[PDB]
Amino acid sequence: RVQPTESIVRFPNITNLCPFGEVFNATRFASVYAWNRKRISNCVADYSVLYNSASFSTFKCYGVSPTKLNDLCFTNVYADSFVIRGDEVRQIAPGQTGKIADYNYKLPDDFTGCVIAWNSNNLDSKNYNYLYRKPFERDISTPLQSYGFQPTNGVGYQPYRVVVLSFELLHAPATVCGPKKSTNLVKNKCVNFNFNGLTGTGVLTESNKKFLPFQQFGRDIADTTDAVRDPQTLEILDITPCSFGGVSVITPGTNTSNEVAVLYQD
Amino acid sequence: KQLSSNFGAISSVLNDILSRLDPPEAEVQIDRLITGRLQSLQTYVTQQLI
Amino acid sequence: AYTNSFTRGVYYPDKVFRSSVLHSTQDLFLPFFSNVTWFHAIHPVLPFNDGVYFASTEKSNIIRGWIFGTTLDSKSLLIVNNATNVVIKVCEFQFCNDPFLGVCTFEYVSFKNLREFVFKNIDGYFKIYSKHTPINLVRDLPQGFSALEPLVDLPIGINITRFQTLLAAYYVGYLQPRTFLLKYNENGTITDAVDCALDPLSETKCTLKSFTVEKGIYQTSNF
Repeated sequence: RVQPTESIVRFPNITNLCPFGEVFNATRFASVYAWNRKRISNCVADYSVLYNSASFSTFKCYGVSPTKLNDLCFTNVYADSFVIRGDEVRQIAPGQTGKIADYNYKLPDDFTGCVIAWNSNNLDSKNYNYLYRKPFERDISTPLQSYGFQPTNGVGYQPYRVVVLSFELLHAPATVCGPKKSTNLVKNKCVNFNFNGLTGTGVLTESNKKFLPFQQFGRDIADTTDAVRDPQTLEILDITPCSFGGVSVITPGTNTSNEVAVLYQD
Repeated sequence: KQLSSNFGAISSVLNDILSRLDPPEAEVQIDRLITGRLQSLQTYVTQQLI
Repeated sequence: AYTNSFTRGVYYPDKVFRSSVLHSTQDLFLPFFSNVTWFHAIHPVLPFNDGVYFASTEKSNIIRGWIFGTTLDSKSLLIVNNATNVVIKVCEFQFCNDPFLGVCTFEYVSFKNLREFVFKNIDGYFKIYSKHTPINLVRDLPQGFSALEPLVDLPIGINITRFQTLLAAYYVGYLQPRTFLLKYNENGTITDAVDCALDPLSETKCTLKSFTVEKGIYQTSNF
């Protein structure tokens, strides 16, 4: 195998720090039946800040890993903000049922994302503002029972603020990227390229392919990325694989000599 | 085309599993992929010999 | 009235380029030769169901947008194409009994013509496929094929069972979960399609993964 001569980290020219301060340090949270979904787009989002914060009571990534969260760039990120009872923390998972899981907030089975929650007993409890009763069904029609949140109650009766960081997967030009330093794009070398999480190894050549403008990367018959579009330069680059072949040693036998001839295959 | 089959993995792309997941789950998904591709290859080699 | 849908209603199922490959896919599509309903506006609230095919042969672009939703009055989507700007709001606007045009979680500011649209929502993500082509026909939908491409996707989170077209006739269809074998050309554009459940010729074409089926007997499905 021709070994990769270099590596390419390629991310688009976005420098925006991502607003998690209005999400996790919010002065008000929604109820579980009227949950606040906030669209997050076009930002350099560092999720290691959320992962290294010890103020969070739980951290459950399912489709990805929190160490790999900064290594991937997402298309669309939605933060399901709701204030729920801490006993129903375990209902925020794929394939469950409950008072919040089956009525107030249904979460999909094939869910790719992370769920972060923390106690808000010193913030929301004093209170009956937060009420409860298909995926992502926000039914707000009124039949609605309120939460009895008080700070002198038990741990299972303490108010907990839950943010469900759902991530739409990469089938498109992505916009919500992580803190990755972009590199210069070397052409006609076997490189370990990285186009917003589309890692791989091959020879990057210029191509005459005409993408549609809503398409990030082309694909092949073998479900492999045949071509990409550079997120900083609107050009269509093929990925030719590195030249590989078997090794076949021609030997006349050790009874005659130790001199061998190496035939490479095709 | 049998490269594109997931065999229950989150993707049929190996690099996506390696870049998304920690190895304690990624090894399980990769194990499913090796099982599926190895079964497909053994079926192919059997057809090849016959 | 009613019109023949012919071969139309095929969009791009994903944002992934393909070229010179007979890709077979499954999504909510308007079926081939379906019975789409003819509406005219010379001399109405329609259902949404599961996906809507739309087509409008506009001689002068009288039709400028739609209202979606369940109740469609102050309790819903709205597209307004005034002058040369497509102004879209999702507000609970106080609409009329017969809403017309004279001569708030989102806000966007931008017969001779055939403007085709595909409206559907998948878990609240309102994916819209669209394609505008010039035509020369005053009668009905012309016999032809042109793919539609996704331009707008909105995570609205709004249940929609009814819709109404505001204003140049228009035609309303409904998408169905049918398997579709698409043919991409050398240039990567959809030029030909086969529904895998229309008729046993197209079922044979979907089974053999070819747009050309030769002489013989071919097992296709299970009665």
